[PDB]
This record gives sequence, structure tokens and C-alpha cells, in this order.
Amino acid sequence: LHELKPSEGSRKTRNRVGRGIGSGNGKTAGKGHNINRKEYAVVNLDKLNGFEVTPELLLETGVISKLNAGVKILGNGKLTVKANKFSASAKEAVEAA
Amino acid sequence: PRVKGGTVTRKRRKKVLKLAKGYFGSKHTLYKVANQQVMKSGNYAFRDRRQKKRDFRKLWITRINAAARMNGLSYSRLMHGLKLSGIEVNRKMLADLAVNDLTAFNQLADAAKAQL
Amino acid sequence: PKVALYNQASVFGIEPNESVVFDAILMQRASLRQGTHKVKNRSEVRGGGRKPGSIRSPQWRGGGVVFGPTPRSYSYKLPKKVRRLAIKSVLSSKVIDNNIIVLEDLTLDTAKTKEMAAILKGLSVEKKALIVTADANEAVALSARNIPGVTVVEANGINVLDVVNHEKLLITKAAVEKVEEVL
RNA sequence: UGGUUCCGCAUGGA
RNA sequence: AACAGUGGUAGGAGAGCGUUCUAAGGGCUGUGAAGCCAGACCGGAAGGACUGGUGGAGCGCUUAGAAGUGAGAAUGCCGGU
RNA sequence: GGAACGAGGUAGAUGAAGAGGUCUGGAAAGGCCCGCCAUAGGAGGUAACAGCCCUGUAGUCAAAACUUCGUUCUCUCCUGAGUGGAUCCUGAGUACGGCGGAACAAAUUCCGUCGGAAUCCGGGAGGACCAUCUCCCAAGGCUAAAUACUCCCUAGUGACCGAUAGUGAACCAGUACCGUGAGGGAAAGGUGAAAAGCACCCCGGAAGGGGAGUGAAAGAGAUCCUGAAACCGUGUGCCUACAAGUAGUCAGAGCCCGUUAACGGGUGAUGGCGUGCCUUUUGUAGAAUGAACCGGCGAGUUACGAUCUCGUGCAAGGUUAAGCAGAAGAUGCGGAGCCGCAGCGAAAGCGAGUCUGAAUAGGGCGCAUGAGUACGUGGUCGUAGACCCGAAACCAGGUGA
Repeated sequence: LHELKPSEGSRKTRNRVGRGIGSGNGKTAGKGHNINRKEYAVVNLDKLNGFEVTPELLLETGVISKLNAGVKILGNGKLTVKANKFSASAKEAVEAA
Repeated sequence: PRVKGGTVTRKRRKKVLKLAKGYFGSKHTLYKVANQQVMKSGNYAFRDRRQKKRDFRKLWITRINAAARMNGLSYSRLMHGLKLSGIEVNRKMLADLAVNDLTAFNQLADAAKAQL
Repeated sequence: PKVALYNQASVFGIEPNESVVFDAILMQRASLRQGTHKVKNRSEVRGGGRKPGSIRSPQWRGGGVVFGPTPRSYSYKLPKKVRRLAIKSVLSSKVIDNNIIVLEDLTLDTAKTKEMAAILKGLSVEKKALIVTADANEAVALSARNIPGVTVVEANGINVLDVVNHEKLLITKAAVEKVEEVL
């Protein structure tokens, strides 16, 4: 605590104006002379690869931040789910595995 | 905080009013007109470190030109033959500081007509 | 790290922070600043509206200052992750140079400050120090407050400052088990 | 001006 | 270590010195501290240091965060001449 | 409508330990070598910087008389309801229409302005609003708490100011002055530890001096600490009465001096060169603007929002707000939120697929190739007085024949 030296490149002296002729900017101080619409966000298919794939526990794992209406499963990535809305790609991907 | 700052202005104005020590009239008391004749007296003293480099030349030439008229030669005739026969690269200063000693100058003056 | 204490593996290890450690100390100085400085203005000066432009102006000696500091308060915050990863690091400086000293139970009977001077003589601690005890031992807190160098700390109320200033730390072992639980 | 399952306030309509 | 280069306003970028303050330490002061006046010293600049007189209660230094700013110009304002 | 038991508030009481020894000084609270107290080393005085010198603090207890809260008693009071809606009730100039205002297609609010109703089968609303369905009962009246703010009054803290500051005002200040009046509105702190504030002598009418005394200091003698600069002087080394100069600058004898010892210091007869400073302009020497001089004061960053760079933590997951606990503090505890991991129409829908589109063709967008995010420093750009300084006018309330 005697010599608390801050990290290099973390602080910079504040620029002044009118405090020197050779310092710059002193004379003129450098100033010249629908209604309802549901949204299921984006449920990536690669986010479930880390793992009873329900939305109740999906929001507690970090996969789902906000809870809007229901929950749709997209088949963007490649890997017992009981939700509601499921994309065609995901459905086929879930049945293929 | 609030910073009055009285101890920092006079020590910034003594060091100007010390460099004016010896001027005429009011120009060594009033700070408002001692700052001009310090900012100008550093400006002449740069301009006149180039003239005394070039106006000692017109001294040494005028003395050599008189010391060459003892032998009929002018300055242009002398320096022309001082580089031909003789291989010396003697300064126009040190070919002038020996003007007092006639014997010395004469010796070097004899070589001027040797290749002329 | 476990020795024979004193009878008169994740907290303090290695890999000191540094940049983050300094950040925590910078945010502990601003808060402590009370910040109650106010100055007048050109408008809140008991001044005239007519031309004598106006008798209380920025250039006038009777008027106030142009800018000037107004009633403000600077209170920033680190994240929660950067608020518990530094208290270990200042602890970790102390496991290096043996500045930690561990005692059992901080044995006291009354509030005699003559005992603590014998205890500081006994542990051979000289300058400012710390005392951390988990249960708010009232004989400890009522003592030693008058002894000028030292201070006692209820173990939850540790913070990144007093470990740096007081530079050595008389700890009861009963408080060591508590401090991993919060962090 | 007029084309057109354009939408349509707990459930039907304009 | 050889070359290459160094006029410069608007304007852009970079590196520095100072002025008060509250603390982690460290240390001078009644055998005389700030402030004041001298000086023929030191540093590339802003600026520092040492002797001598005057003063009769305090100051200062590498180290970190903040600075009611560091003035020669306002047909500036108050005082003095 | 009363009476006891507690906590307070306004007065105080009590309170631990060194003349340590020695040095310098006018004077130890300093040094130097020692001792001691602490539920107490918070402050303030003391002839210099005190824990133990006092006034006090931490601690404990204190109020006759007032009041301020409560706990307890006195005291005071007083039905809850089983089934039936057979018959009555449930808030009348109102619920509502026309006309016109206002202020939150157009209700709405709310007044006038004339019309104007039924009512448990009921009644009301669910955007000028039409049919199903839920929720709830208009036109009776009262209601603490958590909040807003201080002229005040106690206790205290300031990365607040220290006499051109801070309030206008540290001082017999809203005073003195100015104005008929409403109103405007200053200037001005400091002897000394102590008043010990000059017995007496001398000149003078006295003021003011010189001695003498006091004092550590009279260079401290009443606008009295320190006492700068402009301005005014008196001495003294070197120059100056044939000389045309932004006053200086290089060269330079002579002459006088001795230093933070250094290719010294001060003057300079004479030769060379040399159109002040700042602002502004295509451009300066200008008569283009500004300054009598000295000193003081005097002009770009503050939380709120945008955007980028840098630093740092975690990283396809990052982050808490308000608030409650704890010296107005860090710190916990708080997962309500926000931001991100993916898109297109003037009006609706899947998901690596489109909006306009017979179209499996051209044009649309975006990924493939994926890092944000929470703070912090600085950069600009904003909104508010927003570089500082500076008009004429306009309105509201007032004062004057």
C-alpha cells in the first residue's frame, strides 16, 4: 500500500484549454476562429448440447433469460422434451437422435 | 479545494525582472515592459551569433589585404597562388594573426609569387 | 497452511490480482468521502438585476464563481465477482510474509487493556495490527479500543482496506472457518 | 378515386 | 551501430513540471520553520537546490487517488500609487 | 372521564495515572534516558507540539417542579347467530339526451345549457362502439402508518472557505450612505506568554523626538504580527555637455571590484546589425483595436443520455435495482428486471428461411466467418445558463403630481 502503482495505460491526464501557448489550444481552446405479437426469442439447438429438457429448468441453467409466452426450439446446431412450439428441423433432429 | 496561488507568481516574475538588470529607464522595474525586452533580447542574441561568425571574416580579410599590399599583390592574387603551389590549408584567421611578425608573413608571401 | 496455531487452500494461495486489487482500493476511498461542499453562483447571489451588465457577474469581485463545485456525490461499484476476488488477494499477500498470526479463541476474562499490551508483547507485534473474532467477543471489543495501534473486527465486517493499513492480523481460528463460507 | 382472406381490444362483428 | 530526419499557425497525437488537500511511512524544525530579500550555482524547457541577512510558528519528500487552477491583454472589477 | 410504574428532555454530580531525571531556552508540552494509567490517547487551554498540567472524555448514577413517551390499573362500554328473499328495502333532477366550452372515428373528464329514467328477474363497464361472457354494486360519511419540507433547537462530521474567500454581514450590518418612494447597499480581523502600556531626564507651546526603564524583541509604542511591488528618497564605484538611438544585441579598450572559482562581477568611449507586444485580416510599422503602472481576483467540465478507443473481471452469460441489516462506510442479503446468443412488411405468419411476389428465374436481407457484458479513465455529440462577458424589447405584481 506504500507504493500503489496503477496499471500502465489505465489513466490519462485530462486535456486542458487556455493553460499554455505551447501546450496547444490555449488562445481559442481548439474551437476554431400492430397490437399483440408474441416472441419466443432465439433458442439455439447447440445450447442444449451441454445437458427432462423443459423450459422451467432451462431458465435456471442460463439457456433462457426472459420467459415470454411459451418456448420454441430451433434446429440451428447439431446434437424427453416437453414444451409447446418446436421447429420442423428440431423435431426431425430430435427424432433422429 | 481552492488554490489561491500567491507564492508561484512572484517567483515566476522575479526571474524575468532579473534578466533585465541594466536596461534603461523603466525597463528594469515594470514587468509588463521587461518581458518584451527579454523576449527580444534572446532574439537578437540568436541573430547576432551568426553575424559575429561572419563579420570576423571581413576583419581577417581586410587585414590580409593590407598585409599583401607590402608585396604588390592584392588579396585575390594572393589567395589564388596560396592554394596552387602551397598545399597549406591555413585559415584566413591564422594567416592574419601572424601579421605582427613581418618575418613570418614574408616567408609565406615568397611562395605566392613562386607559382604565380 | 495448517500449523499449531498460537496459545500466547482457496482463500490465501497464489496468483495475486494486482490491477483488480488496486481497483477495489480506489472505490473504497471515494465512498468514505463525505462530499458536502457547496458554493454560490451568479443567480443565487443576493444581487441586483439592474445595470449599475450586472453588478454580480463572473468578472466582478462582488459576484461568485463561474463554474465551481456543486452538491454532488461520486459512488461507483465494481461487479459482485470483482468484490470477492480481491479480499482473498490481500489475504494472500499476508500468507507470504507470515503477516497472518492465528490464535485460539482469543482468551480474555475482563476489559483490562493491560492484558492486551502483554498480549502484543507476547505475540511481539509492534505497530498497527488487526483482531478478527467471529462472535463479537465483548471483552475484546471493550478492551483495546484505547490502545492506539490496534483495532478489532467482527469477522463479517472485513474489507480490503484495513488489511492493507494494519499490515498484520491476529486471527482467531474460529473466524477462519467462517470466511470461506461467504467467500 | 378504386383493386385486395390487410388487420381487427375476455368471446362474435364493423 | 551506421544511415535517414528535425521552419511552421489552424488542427491532430505523445512525453513532462508546478500550485493547495485528507490519510498507509519516513523526517526534519526554537541551535530557528513557512514567507521575504540577496547571490557570480544545477537541469534540454516548464522549474529546482545551497549559503547569508530579516522573520518568531510551523513545514516538507520518491508512492497512489482528486484537484474552487499556473494570467500580460476583457473600452475587466476592488485597492494602492 | 382518572391513578400508578418505567424511558426520556431541559441544571449537574463523580472521574485513572509523573513537578520523572536531565539539555537548550524568555518560557518545556521538544530532545535525550526513563516510568505509569486506560470501559479514558475525543477535543480545549496551559509562556514552545501534553494522556498523566488543568477544563473535560469513557464510565456509571442523578430533578423539587415541569413536560414527552409508553406499560398497568381505575374507568367506561357493549350480543353473536339457525332458516326462509313469502312481501319490502338498498342512497331520484340523479343513471341519461341536446347545445357550447375547457382541460386530460373519438369516447373520456368537466362545467353551464334545456330535455330526462327505471331498478334484484335486477345494475354497471370490458375505447366513438353492436350480440355473447367475466368481474363487480353508483349517486352517505369518516380514517392512522410508510412520504414532502424546514424559520427553528440540541449533539456532530466535512479530499468545505480562512478575510478580494465564506452569507450582504467574522468587527455595535441590513448599519453608514443613496433615493420623495418602492428599493438599492458598502468599507473595516491580528501588541504581548502578561498590559508589565514607557517612572524620571532633555528639546519643544504641544505633537513628535533622544536618552533611561519594561520586555525574550521598542527594528513591539496603539491602523501594533510578517511585512513584497509600483512610487519617493539620501549616500556612493563607472560613465556623460559635437551628439540623432523600439534603447537592446555581438565586437570592444579603459576603469573599479573579488565570486556558490567560474573560459569571473559592475560600468561601458566607439563600430556592426536592429520598423514594440496581443487580437484580427488576402496583408503590417500604422493613424485598425486594447492596456497609465503595480498587486489581487477573473473564462471547458458535474452526476443525466448517446458513441468509440483504452484498462480490468467473467466470458455464449454477464449483471443487479429499490430496500432491509451494519461507524451518513466497506460489506453482505436481495434474482423484480435489463443486455446478449439470429432474422424480414406502410398492414400478418415459420424458422436459415424472405417481405412485393404466376414463378422452383432477376432484384430484398442476413448468416456462414459467433463474442459480448459490468464498471473505470479519456474522446467527442446531446438536453438543461451550457467557452466566459455584453443589447433593444416583452409580460406579471407593485411605487410615484
